[PDB]
Amino acid sequence: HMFDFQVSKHPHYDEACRAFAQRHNMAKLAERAGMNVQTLRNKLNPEQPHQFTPPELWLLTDLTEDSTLVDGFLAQIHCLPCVPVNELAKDKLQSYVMRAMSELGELASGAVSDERLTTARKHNMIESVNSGIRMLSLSALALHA
Amino acid sequence: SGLVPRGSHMFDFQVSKHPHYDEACRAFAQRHNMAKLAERAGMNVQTLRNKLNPEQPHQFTPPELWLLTDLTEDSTLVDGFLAQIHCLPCVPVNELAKDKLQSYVMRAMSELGELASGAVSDERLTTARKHNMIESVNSGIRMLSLSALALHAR
Amino acid sequence: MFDFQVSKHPHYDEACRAFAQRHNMAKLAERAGMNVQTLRNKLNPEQPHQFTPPELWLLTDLTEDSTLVDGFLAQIHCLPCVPVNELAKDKLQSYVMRAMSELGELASGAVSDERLTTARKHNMIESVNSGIRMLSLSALALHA
Amino acid sequence: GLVPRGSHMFDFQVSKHPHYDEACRAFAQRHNMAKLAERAGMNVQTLRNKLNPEQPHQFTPPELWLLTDLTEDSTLVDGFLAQIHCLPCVPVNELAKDKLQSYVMRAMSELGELASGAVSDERLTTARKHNMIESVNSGIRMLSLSALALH
Repeated sequence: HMFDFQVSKHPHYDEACRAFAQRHNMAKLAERAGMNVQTLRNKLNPEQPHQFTPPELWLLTDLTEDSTLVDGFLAQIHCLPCVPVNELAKDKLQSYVMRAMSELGELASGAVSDERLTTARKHNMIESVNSGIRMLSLSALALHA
Repeated sequence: SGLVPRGSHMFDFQVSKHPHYDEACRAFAQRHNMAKLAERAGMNVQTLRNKLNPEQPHQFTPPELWLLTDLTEDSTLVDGFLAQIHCLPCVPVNELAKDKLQSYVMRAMSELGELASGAVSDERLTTARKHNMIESVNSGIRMLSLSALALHAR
Repeated sequence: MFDFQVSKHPHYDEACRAFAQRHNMAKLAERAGMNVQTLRNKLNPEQPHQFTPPELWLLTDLTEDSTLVDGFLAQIHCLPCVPVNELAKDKLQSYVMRAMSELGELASGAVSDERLTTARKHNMIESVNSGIRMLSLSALALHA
Repeated sequence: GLVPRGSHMFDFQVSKHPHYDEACRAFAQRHNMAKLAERAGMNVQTLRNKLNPEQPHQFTPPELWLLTDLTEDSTLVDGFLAQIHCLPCVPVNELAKDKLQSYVMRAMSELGELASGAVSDERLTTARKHNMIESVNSGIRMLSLSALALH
């Protein structure tokens, strides 16, 4: 229901900015992003007070397909790296909710065992988690119809 | 436009045409008392509201996003940030209970049940109602992701 | 959700008439600690006398006859009652987890009208029965 | 204590737990007894005495149907049935074949509510316990309707 979100004291986002800066050409990237080259360097420089805006983070992650800035952003608050999702919702919201209940029922079914949890059963339960996550994401996209 | 085939799933982290982060900002401003939050965040309250308003140029820095999430225990802004680039909501693991798979599964049912509640409701969808079902979706994704990590002990 | 409505068919009146004819009024009245004429008037729809809930429970338990309760339920468009006598030996969360599995299999069916069939109905009914049992046991576990 | 357990053989045994009395207390606390008494056409103090276990007054069958009709709340009927070890009531006057998916999703909501209390670290007060029993009875109601929706 609730979580205790904490801010890590390890420079996850700062170290990610340095790696991103060293991975791509700052000159081309700043032009593609509509930014001045020095401003992009300052926003990636932890020793400079300049910071990215959210749309600047989206654009540079979009233009590069590199989640380094987002992964370090998420690791700064003890969160796992980001997961890309890009599929459309072609069915009604109600159908996605019901299929999510079926996948969750199989996860609960495997969680009460009733048989030895082999490698195949653990993999099938991971697939149910993968499908349940997929049905939940599409449920959210059905709300944007 | 309309004649180039669907070309956005071939690329990762594409900026969505939907204003996910802007909708998340407005829902966040509605839920929390801005005066009390700005006092804890050490910022002016009007500047906080401007950072939550798309029509104003003020925007959050990453340190402020981490701070607001920490202070409110609300991942709405982060989850909207991630939805803006076609990503799943965030999954915190600082409280990961490796031997509590059953707890994560039951908390997933609580979120799925609240999602199901909104789906069968005959009420006109309100932005608050839409975002509460979004939150239930993101909460369910969180419990399911944590369930997978907790599966290692079972 | 539900729009409970009182039926205009006297389902409870006919249940009382069938109950009074089935059992011996003299023995049943003294077994329930009630006057025979009072019991007859409580079963006679033409008489204003009515049963209290304690009197309905007692007569149902004494006779093992759900006729009065089923007619009581049919008066508000409810199905006949279902007795359960199983004990709860397991913890609350174990029942809820097993309830998710049955509801998931029930939710596995439906969704798409296309599969349909009758074999799927039987397994969906089976999941419904197991789910009801898990929910009923959960209520008994709540009385710790 | 040496006679074997035989309560599972006899149906409709009257429970020693005050199921119906607890339901009367929860019903009286949820609705205002002055407005409902006017809708029911009965005296307010007479209505409160029938919902009060420490008072000899009790409801008649027509009064129980009437209140269930006016309130759309099956609390009194479900407590009535639980007193003789019976499942809660299932209304069928709105049963429809095309309502199957709605029945299943409502059951998910009730099971989700029960799942919340089952993982809660806070102590279960009788008000919190009553909300879970309520969700149990509603869930059983939704599951039964799902079975009847298949005919």
